[PDB]
Amino acid sequence: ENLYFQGMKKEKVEQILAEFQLQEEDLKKVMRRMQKEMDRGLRLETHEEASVKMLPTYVRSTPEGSEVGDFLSLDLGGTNFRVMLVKVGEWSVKTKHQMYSIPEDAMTGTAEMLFDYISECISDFLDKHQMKHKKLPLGFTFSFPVRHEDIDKGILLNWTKGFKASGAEGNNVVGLLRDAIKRRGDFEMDVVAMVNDTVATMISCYYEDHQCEVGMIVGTGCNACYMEEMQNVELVEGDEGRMCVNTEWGAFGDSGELDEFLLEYDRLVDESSANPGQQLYEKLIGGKYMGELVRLVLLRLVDENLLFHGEASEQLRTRGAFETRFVSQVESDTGDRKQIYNILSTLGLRPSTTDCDIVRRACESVSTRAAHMCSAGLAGVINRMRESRSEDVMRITVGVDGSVYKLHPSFKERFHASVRRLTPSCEITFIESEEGSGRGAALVSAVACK
Ligand SMILES: Cc1ccc(NC(=O)[C@H](CC2CCCC2)n2ccc(C(F)(F)F)cc2=O)nc1
Ligand SMILES: OC[C@H]1O[C@H](O)[C@H](O)[C@@H](O)[C@@H]1O
Ligand code: NA
Repeated sequence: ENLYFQGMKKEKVEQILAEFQLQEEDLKKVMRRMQKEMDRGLRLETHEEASVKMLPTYVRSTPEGSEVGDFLSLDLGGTNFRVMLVKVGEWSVKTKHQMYSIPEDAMTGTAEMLFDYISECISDFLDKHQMKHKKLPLGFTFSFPVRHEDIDKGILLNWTKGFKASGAEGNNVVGLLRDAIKRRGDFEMDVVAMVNDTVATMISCYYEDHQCEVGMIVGTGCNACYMEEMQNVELVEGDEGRMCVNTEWGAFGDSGELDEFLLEYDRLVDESSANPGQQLYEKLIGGKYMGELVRLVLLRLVDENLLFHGEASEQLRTRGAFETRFVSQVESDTGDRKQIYNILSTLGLRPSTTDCDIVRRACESVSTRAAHMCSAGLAGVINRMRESRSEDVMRITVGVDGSVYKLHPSFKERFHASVRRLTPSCEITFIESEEGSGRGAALVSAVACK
């Protein structure tokens, strides 16, 4: 209750939190470095060495012919596994849907276990809606880096976001799925398309706004896709029209590009992750890591005797116990500290009013940096598109999905303002996808099956 000492503690906390600050000049440097890696990823000469893969998706502008009817859309990679029945006409409407929690033994076991579980979920969905005998074209949203040979054929480059199933990396993902369906043998599907989640988001948003040519995810992980000129897509023969490119920007920094900005907290999260040294840019933004970064900031403040009387509870010293959703909930607190108190009390802590305020500042520090780093990536893509299109003023729509962008109380606002400062002569409209994956994957499958 000594207000002079409370102020001195908050001042020391501010000196430590200041490390998270990124000036406009730092963001421009990250943006330019991102653009240099994007150029590298698209070229035949430097693609293999590029950290940002810029993977061709085989999704094109003006696809021509499209089929109508019932489509099954799958989604693996986000939160849980989703199966959706989509009706495509003229339009595209989600008619039926089911989500399945993936057992930990299937995300880190064998690819056979994972794909067997996926096939079991498909069998369950078809029974709940009496359609197992019906052979529908299937579209698969698969949220991982894939080197495509075509819309329905592509190899998994590597798992990300903690996935580790053996026997998948280097294999045709559509083949892994088709093989698992065949081993079960209680239904038949024509797997016609595979798309990244950024791609499915862009397409579902494009359906509502034809100026949408960028898709971005800020959920468990962070990535973006955009419509590139075919002349710039050196990995695909042809120079007419546009093709969607999956940047896989989460791997920016994997070649040392973010070294000067990485803090001790980033090094610890990276070292304890399933993929050390990989997805470094994603680890600064994604919901799989955000809460954990705050947890490590709190432990440093506990160690400096600036928080919780210099004592950390068993829960606070537990990996993953400071959930990303707590970061959003802390920053939603009205000022009375009730929401912050609840989270901290549940974590086995006995927080003071000052402890609550410090935890809020730690959350703001990590989430603001996530918003700012993300903004440099999106600004790099948009600025590159304006330049490639020889546009004086580019008016574009960005379709977005993911829990961090959608649910965090201020990330969106901080992110938009920073993107806008970095994108002179661009008019950017941001739209949130409404059941993004399913509709997007079905529209792609409708074209793919002729
Ligand atoms: C194998 C293959 C190859 C190309 C494609 N391309 C499409 O489906 C494009 C993608 C869009 C074009 C620019 C942004 C993304 N698309 C998607 C939906 C709609 C609509 F909403 F009208 F139904 C119109 C449309 O043209 N799909 C499959
Ligand atoms: O789910 C968001 C993103 O997560 C990881 O970055 C994946 O590598 C990427 O494919 C996906 O788009
Ligand atoms: Na090309």
